[PDB]
Amino acid sequence: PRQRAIQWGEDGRPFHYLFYTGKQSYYSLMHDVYGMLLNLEKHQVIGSRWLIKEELEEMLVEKLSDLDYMQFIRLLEKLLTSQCGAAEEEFVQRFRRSVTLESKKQLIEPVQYDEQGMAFSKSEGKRKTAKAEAIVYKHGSGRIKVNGIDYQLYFPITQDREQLMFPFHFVDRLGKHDVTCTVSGGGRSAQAGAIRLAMAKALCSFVTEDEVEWMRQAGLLTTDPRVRERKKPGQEGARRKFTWKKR
Amino acid sequence: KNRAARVRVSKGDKPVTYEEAHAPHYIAHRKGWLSLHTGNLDGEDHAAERTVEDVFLRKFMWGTFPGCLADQLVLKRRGNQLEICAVVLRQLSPHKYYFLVGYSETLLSYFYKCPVRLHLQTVPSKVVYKYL
Amino acid sequence: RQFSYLIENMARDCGEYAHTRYFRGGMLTNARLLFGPTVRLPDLIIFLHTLNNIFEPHVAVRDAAKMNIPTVGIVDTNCNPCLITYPVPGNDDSPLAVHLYCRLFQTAITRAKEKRQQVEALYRLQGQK
Amino acid sequence: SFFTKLTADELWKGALAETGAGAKKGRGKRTKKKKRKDLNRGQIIGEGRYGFLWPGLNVPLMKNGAVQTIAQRSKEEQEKVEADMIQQREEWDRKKKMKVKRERGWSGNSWGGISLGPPDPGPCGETYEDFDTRILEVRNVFTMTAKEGRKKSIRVLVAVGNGKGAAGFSIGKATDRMDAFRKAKNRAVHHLHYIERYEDHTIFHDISLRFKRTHIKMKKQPKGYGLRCHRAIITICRLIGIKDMYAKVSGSINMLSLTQGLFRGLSRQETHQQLADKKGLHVVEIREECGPLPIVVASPRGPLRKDPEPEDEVPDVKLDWEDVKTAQGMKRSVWSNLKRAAT
Amino acid sequence: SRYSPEFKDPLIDKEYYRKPVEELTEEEKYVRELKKTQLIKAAPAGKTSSVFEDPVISKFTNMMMIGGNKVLARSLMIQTLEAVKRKQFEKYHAASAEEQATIERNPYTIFHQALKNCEPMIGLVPILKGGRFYQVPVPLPDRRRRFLAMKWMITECRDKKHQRTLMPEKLSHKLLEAFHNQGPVIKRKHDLHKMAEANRALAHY
Amino acid sequence: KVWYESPSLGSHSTYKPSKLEFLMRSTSKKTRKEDHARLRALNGLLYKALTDLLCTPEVSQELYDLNVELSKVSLTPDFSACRAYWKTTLSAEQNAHMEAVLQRSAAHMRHLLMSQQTLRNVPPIVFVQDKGNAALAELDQLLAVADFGPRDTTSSSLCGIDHEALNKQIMEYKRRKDGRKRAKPRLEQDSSLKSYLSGEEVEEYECYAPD
RNA sequence: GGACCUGGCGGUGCUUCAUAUCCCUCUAGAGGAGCCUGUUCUGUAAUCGAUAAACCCCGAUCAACCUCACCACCUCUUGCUCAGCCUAUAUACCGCCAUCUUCAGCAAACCCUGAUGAAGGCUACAAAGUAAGCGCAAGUACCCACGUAAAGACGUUAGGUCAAGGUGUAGCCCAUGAGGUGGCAAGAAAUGGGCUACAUUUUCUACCCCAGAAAACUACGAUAGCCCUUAUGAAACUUAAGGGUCGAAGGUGGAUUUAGC
Ligand SMILES: [K+]
Ligand SMILES: [K+]
Ligand SMILES: [K+]
Ligand SMILES: [K+]
Ligand SMILES: [K+]
Ligand SMILES: [K+]
Ligand SMILES: [K+]
Ligand SMILES: [Mg+2]
Ligand SMILES: [Mg+2]
Ligand SMILES: [Mg+2]
Ligand SMILES: [Mg+2]
Ligand SMILES: [Mg+2]
Ligand SMILES: [Mg+2]
Ligand SMILES: [Mg+2]
Ligand SMILES: [Mg+2]
Ligand SMILES: [Mg+2]
Ligand SMILES: [Mg+2]
Ligand SMILES: [Mg+2]
Ligand SMILES: [Mg+2]
Ligand SMILES: [Mg+2]
Ligand SMILES: [Mg+2]
Ligand SMILES: [Mg+2]
Ligand SMILES: [Mg+2]
Ligand SMILES: [Mg+2]
Ligand SMILES: [Mg+2]
Ligand SMILES: [Mg+2]
Ligand SMILES: [Mg+2]
Repeated sequence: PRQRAIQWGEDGRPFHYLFYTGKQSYYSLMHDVYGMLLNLEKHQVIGSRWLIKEELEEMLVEKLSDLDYMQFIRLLEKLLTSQCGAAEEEFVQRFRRSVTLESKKQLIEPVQYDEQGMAFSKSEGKRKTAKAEAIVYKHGSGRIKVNGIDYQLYFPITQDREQLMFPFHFVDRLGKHDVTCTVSGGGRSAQAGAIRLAMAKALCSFVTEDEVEWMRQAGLLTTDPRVRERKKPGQEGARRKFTWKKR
Repeated sequence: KNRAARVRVSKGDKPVTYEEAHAPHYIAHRKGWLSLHTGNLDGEDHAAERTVEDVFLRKFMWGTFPGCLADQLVLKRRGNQLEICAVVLRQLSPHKYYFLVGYSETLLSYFYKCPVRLHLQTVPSKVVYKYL
Repeated sequence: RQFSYLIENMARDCGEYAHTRYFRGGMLTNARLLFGPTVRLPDLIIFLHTLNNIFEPHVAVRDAAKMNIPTVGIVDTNCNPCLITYPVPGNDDSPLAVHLYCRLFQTAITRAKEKRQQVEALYRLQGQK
Repeated sequence: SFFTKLTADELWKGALAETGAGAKKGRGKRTKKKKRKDLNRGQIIGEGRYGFLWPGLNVPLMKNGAVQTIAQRSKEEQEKVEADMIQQREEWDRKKKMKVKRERGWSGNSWGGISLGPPDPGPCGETYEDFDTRILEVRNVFTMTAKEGRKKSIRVLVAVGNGKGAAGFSIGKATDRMDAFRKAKNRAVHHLHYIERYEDHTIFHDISLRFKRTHIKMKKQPKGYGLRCHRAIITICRLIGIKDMYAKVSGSINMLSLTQGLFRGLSRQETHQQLADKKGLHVVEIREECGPLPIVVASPRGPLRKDPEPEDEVPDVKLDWEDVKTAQGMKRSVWSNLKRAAT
Repeated sequence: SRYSPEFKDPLIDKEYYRKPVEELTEEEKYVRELKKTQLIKAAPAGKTSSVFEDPVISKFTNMMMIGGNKVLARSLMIQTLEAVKRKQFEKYHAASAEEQATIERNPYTIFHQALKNCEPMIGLVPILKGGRFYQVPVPLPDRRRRFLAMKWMITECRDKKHQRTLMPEKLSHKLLEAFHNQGPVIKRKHDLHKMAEANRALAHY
Repeated sequence: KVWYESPSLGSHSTYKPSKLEFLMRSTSKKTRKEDHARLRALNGLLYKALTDLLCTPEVSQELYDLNVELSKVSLTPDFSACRAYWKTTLSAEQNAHMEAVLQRSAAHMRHLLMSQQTLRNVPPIVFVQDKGNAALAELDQLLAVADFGPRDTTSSSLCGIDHEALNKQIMEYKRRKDGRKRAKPRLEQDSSLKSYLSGEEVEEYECYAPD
């Protein structure tokens, strides 16, 4: 761990004029910032954040209170609002740390071609314990095959068929693509959910970028993380407790 | 409050070793196992026999090297070889450490009918991880 | 706090030390714990204002006496000079008064340090020959 | 069973019963207490009942340049070894039994008056070997606590002094009686008073003061008079270096009020030089053993006044009826002027 | 929840997305560029963009579901909607050209209007005063009014007074009764309102 | 001073009730004994200020005619909002007029309150309507609109004992038929000194190939 | 006896509160019926422990013999053991835990205040607190940074366990130890928890969701009773499984009450 060096010499005289504050590094910075604000008066966001207290406590190599951190930030913001020059901009940037934002843009699967030259895309989806892999063809008549079976024969429940409709209906492409998908594990609903996600991800290769973002905002490209919760010992279920015995 | 294998906070004067300082929930997270063998793997047999043998070897070595062990034993089994790795102190004369190694290796080899080796690492004093 | 910046600069320029911030409990009476067993404490504490922001005596006045440190202090008409070794009755509020005090102490301190170097240098040159 | 046996640490932790509801609140008292004993202390590796001699473990490995062989002590030779180890065990116990006794204080069961030694050396190579520490009061204070009920702490009052005028006192507080001793004696050495002594044996003048409800009246006395004072005052006076003084304590007899009241009165005594400087006159001491010889004890450093001090025919000073009643032979007490040990 | 607070609920509405940019306000433009940076929850399997989607019927279906048996709950609802439509087609063909104009044959319009005729405007709350319980009238929020209309309809059909009659025939008969401001469920509304009027004096509490 | 406490050491401190002070405050800090007093008394001052504005015609002609009466005025400790309560009128029609004018007046009143430099920093005032049972008139608004439709087991428990169960119990039986002393804590005896006066006696070079 | 401090308590004030949470609100239940199981009481020659929250399908992830520690009878005495004891004491203890904890505090070592009294030590435009360490936190496990696990100090209830084992003190040693044979563990009842029901969102069959029948004294409803068979075992009116016979109470349950975001 980084060690603060001795703060006085052989004669016992501290090196820094703010030694006896106990926070010479923190108060030396406040003194430098306060002095700059004075000189300005005499003269006259998305990609960046303020450093956290644990990062300021390392630049200074000192221990800092929570209010000490706030006071320093309140003083820098008061310095940005002023007509700060180039010298007053390199300084503030020392305490600004770049904030990286992940892009929520959906990744588009590559468009492949089969032996006959028909363009198609392939993706995968997971719902609970069900795992689906769907092949969506660029051109088709609206046929959906699930493990080699007609979707309405594989999914006799009307709600499971509605889930297959949801991705295509949302982008107005019913009757325009052929799909051959395979699904294993889980129940009937989990399999329909896994196929819905698999078809939606593969379908993104044949729609415009704006349409892919509308599907994302419609919940059609997000893997559902809701899975069965474990039972805990000493209780009836994942959450239910045993009856609190009558007293 | 949980008690199992937990050295409790005191006044800051009690030296504990790295092993003693970690409660059971840290096993496989911060601390490893003191014995390694195949008996507890899936589809493996003779876990009961390896367990009793290990309990004995720990008691045997504690009383055969009284006041000399500076930490728990590490027991290693490869094939039929049994390796005992012990961290010991530097108080006993080296002649007595060679006697007890020769004596213990032979006695344990005839007891469990396997080649047994004892590996001693000496430390000037018990290694202290923290003062609880 | 009107003069915190001025006083910190005066200290740095003369080669001395300033404490214009919130004075923490035991900085003087518990210095070895806070700084270390070999910390050297001040030989002289100069108060440009002897009262804190709640109009009570600065804690360092009492703590300086406890540690047998002599204190110089500007004492206005509402201040208590009993424990200040060298009190100076004077206005501590007007910027002109406070600025004057800083010039005098800064100049007195700077002259005394230069005098020490002059004497030492002469004492060495004369010593060799 | 071999596998049901435990280690010595486990057995002593159980047998001693130092952790438990008995030992949490001292709910159990210990006139008879199990004492931990180290059973590996006098044990030699290699030594057993059968008396075998193992070369390299309990006997030398080589004898006469040749390796020794396995041997066994004779039945007679082994009885001696067993007997010798039993005697060594009583000798070890007898050595522990022989512990140097410490002197008692004001009474056999009292802490007051007992020496604690010099304060500990400070962090910066500071030492206080010249200072002695004496206990004045050890109290058990009981604090009622929100969750833990009545808890027991210790408040200790100790005084320190070097016997040459420098002395002080400090209170100590801790859960343990020995931590309170450390805090009190170490803190007191940083709060030392200097006490002026006349001829390095007594006070400069009679001192009568009240601190809260505790009254202390002290009288300057000649050499050989000794310390005829409250036992606590005697203890403090030995630390200051006062050899001859009379003191009478009246009102509340509170050790703390008495201690800090005594230091307040001894620190505000005017010396003869201060009186001479204050009045610019000579201070002349008249001793009956020296007859009419005038002995100048102090002379003013500044100019010497030429106008005599006014001689008020009758001084308007307040007198103590106790002092006057004694000088007139009207003080009758069976307890006054009793023969006592040298103090 | 397995969704971190950062996850926002999905907006399933085709129209909301095809709306041209020019029609958008500066506030609605900000909301749209913001969602492109937000995390979106996966759309639940219940609701889709289908044009036949009705959230009220989906809610009534869930309130009829026993032990997670949505297939059976959904079956009962679609059987009730078919039973309502057939009862109206039979009343329609048996009516005169003048009466035919007033006969509704859409089961969704009947279902919605039947529930709206059962929503209680004001409800009572049991309050304790001097060791004695007295109810107090209070206005009902929109969420609570719609819930009570459903719960009263489902509760009435589950009453044991009905002997061996299947749910699609019980519910279909009750919906058409309430659609005409008649029935037990409408009486429960009327009586709740009536009990509130009696307790107007206690409304100060 | 009075029985009302005024011993505070920082009695000369400048009272600073602003929104910025709340953010720059130690989280551990808790309100002192006389810290509530300033809040209790500052809230009362706001009540005084608002009451005068309502009854003086100069502030506003519409406000004066309304003759609004303030039931309660309590500022918040956060310093972000202020709670003011006015008494409702019987006529719901009249209630709407008062609320409408008060709602628009509040904005101007806030600036009028800023005229008092002592209370220049006044958080936005929340003119809550209460004290007049606003929810009772609201209920009547619904009551008239609402459609009412066409207009027209053991006495043992009362006794307090289960006489039946006990009667069976006895019948079933008939079927088969046919202090210490506590020591004062201060006086508990200790032997630490006796162990002390008895005595406390708990009681280099290195070479390669040594001999 | 006076004054004060702490704690406890107040049919004690004020303000803000609890998120499956104190009340209402939401869903499914318990409280009624039968059965399964625990405890209590009663009974028996016939264990023991838990037993308000924090006991009551609890020690037991388990009692036909064995297990077993119990009762009756008979037998052995340096005894499987360099003996033995499930004898007393959990108010001597280790060990392992419950509880608040669905907490966030505990605190060594110093320093300062109150006259150096018991005590107290915070104000950020800051007024005497600094603090190692422990806990929380962080981290790690599981499918994420979410959630759930795990973790959770000090202290509280002399909380539970001497019958897991070990063990201090006290007691037995031809018996309070050891072995054998047989036997006990029932219900006049009360009560806790659970199971199955009372049915039509149901019952039976096919199927695993586009069906056909049933549907009130031959319906729904026992996993109960009775009889038989089989499995395990040396041993089964006794334990379990299956078949036959039988077709009961029960018609959705007062005060009250449990769990779930
Ligand atoms: K109290
Ligand atoms: K029930
Ligand atoms: K215990
Ligand atoms: K035990
Ligand atoms: K025992
Ligand atoms: K026996
Ligand atoms: K039950
Ligand atoms: Mg469940
Ligand atoms: Mg636990
Ligand atoms: Mg001034
Ligand atoms: Mg004695
Ligand atoms: Mg029942
Ligand atoms: Mg029992
Ligand atoms: Mg019992
Ligand atoms: Mg018990
Ligand atoms: Mg209890
Ligand atoms: Mg048995
Ligand atoms: Mg026995
Ligand atoms: Mg206990
Ligand atoms: Mg996490
Ligand atoms: Mg847990
Ligand atoms: Mg944690
Ligand atoms: Mg107990
Ligand atoms: Mg038997
Ligand atoms: Mg049967
Ligand atoms: Mg058989
Ligand atoms: Mg039948």
